[PDB]
Amino acid sequence: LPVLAPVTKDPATSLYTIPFHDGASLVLDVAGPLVWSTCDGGQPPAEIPCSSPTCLLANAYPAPGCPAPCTAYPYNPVSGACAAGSLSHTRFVANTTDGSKPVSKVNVGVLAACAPSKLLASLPRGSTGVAGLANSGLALPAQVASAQKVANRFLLCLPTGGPGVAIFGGGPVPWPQFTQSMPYTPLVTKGGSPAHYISARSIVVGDTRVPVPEGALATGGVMLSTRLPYVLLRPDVYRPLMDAFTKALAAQGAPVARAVEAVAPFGVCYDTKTLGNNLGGYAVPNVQLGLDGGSDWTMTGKNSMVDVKQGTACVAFVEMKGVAAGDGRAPAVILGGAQMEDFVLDFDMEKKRLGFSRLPHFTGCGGL
Amino acid sequence: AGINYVQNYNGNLGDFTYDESAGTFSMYWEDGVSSDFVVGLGWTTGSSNAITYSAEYSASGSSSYLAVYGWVNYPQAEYYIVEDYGDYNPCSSATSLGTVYSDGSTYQVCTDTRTNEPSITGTSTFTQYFSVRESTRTSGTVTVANHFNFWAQHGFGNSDFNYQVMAVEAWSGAGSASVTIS
Repeated sequence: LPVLAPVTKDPATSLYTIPFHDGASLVLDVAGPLVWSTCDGGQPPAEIPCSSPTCLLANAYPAPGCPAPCTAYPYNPVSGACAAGSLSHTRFVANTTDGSKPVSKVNVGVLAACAPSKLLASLPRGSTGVAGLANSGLALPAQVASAQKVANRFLLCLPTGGPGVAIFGGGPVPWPQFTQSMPYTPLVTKGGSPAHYISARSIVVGDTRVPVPEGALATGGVMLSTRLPYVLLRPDVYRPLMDAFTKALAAQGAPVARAVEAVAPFGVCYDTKTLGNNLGGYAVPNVQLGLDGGSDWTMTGKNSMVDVKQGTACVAFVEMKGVAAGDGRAPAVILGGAQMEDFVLDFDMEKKRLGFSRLPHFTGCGGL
Repeated sequence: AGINYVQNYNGNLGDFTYDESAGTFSMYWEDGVSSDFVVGLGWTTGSSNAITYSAEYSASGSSSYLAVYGWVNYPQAEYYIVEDYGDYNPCSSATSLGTVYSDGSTYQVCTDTRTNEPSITGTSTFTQYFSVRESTRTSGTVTVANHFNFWAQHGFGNSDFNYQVMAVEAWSGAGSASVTIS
């Protein structure tokens, strides 16, 4: 049977974790190719020479600050820090499931890189590493698929709070009351990256398509990420999308939206006393990505605004740094954690497609 | 009392029409919806007044509710008294509080905690209450006081109401509704 773990959104870091074993948790990194943790004895180095297929695979996607028995280079996806580590046998201890509820305890053997404790900085308290959920052979979903004899496919239901859901191994998508009409869009494999990409052909703010340059939105132009809570936008998309958003927001006897000094890392922030609300969250312009397949990925206030401190909420679209406007090697859009929250997401790397069911307002991933 | 409040969350996903003075609204979504809407009519401030309604409600092909819908300010709560529904019964998933009998049927009662979710005061943690009619119907009188009194045994404020409407909600599939609140 597929393997089920509960997902926690850590309040301090906004990162999502699952229990791994021994009260240790791992951070879900949907663009990460490795599982890595700190280790002690009883995670002994595997019998893996550095010319074998497994070792070259473990080093297939070197992190920027890292060139090249086996030694892999685990990467902290928040700080960008990396370090040399050995591959070792470890246990992923969870439950099986016949849908969404636990059935039996299960202990799944997986290969993880053993990282030094310094690599834990910027991760949640109680986390000992990172669970990579990218499309590559040593990521957690692929390893669960081979060890538990289930599908190379996983489901995420990331919570805003309370326990969400991660299921590794496929089967029918649970909660048909919410997912029976689940839309799908193709997963696009990009050269040199294990990450999950999809294709948006349009972006709409309110009911009005955002004018983007020709070719700006391309095949595989939207990446998925759990590293940040907000969306990153390449500059050529950032400018027209933010201008459309701020103009529409400004045009809504209640207070009129009032901009305030930005709180890093955000660029555009508002006095929360000047924002309304509705059943989707803050009453700000809806944003939709029209995806290949004909369905839209929707953002409402709960997805497009981040509460940063008392009195201030920031727009969850942040301009990429170090990427020129119109640079097709970079994604146009990187969706983040708060835009995936309260969606049931079916990452099917066998059929190469992503199912995305936004839950209706009266429910959510937490407690599902 | 006379209608003074229009509930319109994503009414634009179908054809929402209403007339506050006549107490009527209709919502057609026969082309289907792929997002959640909640539409209806009622009052800026709810009360324990009985609500009498008549409806044509066709939702066999939809995940949908026909329900009294509203909020309580404190303790913060979202609630539904579901008179009829489509392909999903909302007390299947939730913590049971037993039953309450009102207006000719047993209702199943359930509750849930809603953590860090949208509310009438922004992102919040609050309680949700459902009463779901066992013998579904599309017209009658809802003696809301009977529901509110029972939920008050389980944390419902039963006072300090925010808005309260007769509503149609759907988030999948296709259907139609026409409602009169007498």
